Amino acid sequence: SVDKTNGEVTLAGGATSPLTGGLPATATEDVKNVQVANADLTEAKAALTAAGVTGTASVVKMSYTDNNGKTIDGGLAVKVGDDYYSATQNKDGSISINT
Amino acid sequence: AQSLATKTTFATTKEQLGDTSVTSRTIKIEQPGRKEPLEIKLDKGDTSMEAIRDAINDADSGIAASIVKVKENEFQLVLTANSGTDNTMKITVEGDTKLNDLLA
Amino acid sequence: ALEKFQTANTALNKADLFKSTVASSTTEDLKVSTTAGAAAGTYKINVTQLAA
Amino acid sequence: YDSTTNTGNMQELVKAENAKLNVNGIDIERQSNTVTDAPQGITLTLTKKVTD
Repeated sequence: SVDKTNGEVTLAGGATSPLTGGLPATATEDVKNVQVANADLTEAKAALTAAGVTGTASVVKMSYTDNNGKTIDGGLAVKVGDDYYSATQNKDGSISINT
Repeated sequence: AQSLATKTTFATTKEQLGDTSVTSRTIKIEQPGRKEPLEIKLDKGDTSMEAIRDAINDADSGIAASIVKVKENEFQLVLTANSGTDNTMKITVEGDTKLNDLLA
Repeated sequence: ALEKFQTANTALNKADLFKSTVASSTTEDLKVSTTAGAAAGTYKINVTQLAA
Repeated sequence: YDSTTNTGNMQELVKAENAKLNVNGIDIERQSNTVTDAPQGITLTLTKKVTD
């Protein structure tokens, strides 16, 4: 059981028992720190808030079309209303607004 | 040398010959003398006759494409063979059913 | 000397060269020519009138 | 003079007409005795009526 309030880790719910196997194949990668979801967009939210814009981040992948109908795609952008801030995703999946 | 031209005619490079919904259409080729079928994969900007011509020609696969101007403001598409019945071709679009209808 | 070399190399750099081609007519009444990208093969023509 | 009605004290000597032809069963019309699209890259100079 992870207490994110200060990063303190306790036995899961206090259940006094070791598990048979326990570790799933989806957990097989190690960690030293608590995690936060990339979809949480903490970086982008903080950046926009520090810029003074209501950056409760919602992200989309952009596409552009000309009169041809010919279409070409961009990266991820923060859909702040219709004010799309250019954004990027790192190798770890975290999102950061371009600066 | 065999060659084929489309029955329908169009006007502009803007012409969206394919279904915008389909992610990336694929074109398959076969010939009696051909070793393995050829494949052409596209982005969402390859709906045009010009795009088809560029793909086919730049593939450098021995099969070329060329556009013809039917009238003023009207075009058609043409294919190339390399002489001999061995190069006889079969073509199948494994993506947009509209292109399947056009080219089958 | 450098300018001469630039001239030659700049001329060579074009890719059209690698699509070069030559064509000939079966009849003298019609003249023909080719540009870059001309599709190789054979064609048949019919004539119904000259422009006026 | 008036093209639409052909009226006027002038006199029409040579009527205006467009070049007409066909390629491998593909009917084509062009506005002069030079064509540069049938097929693309190939160019023709026409001065007579010939078949096939």
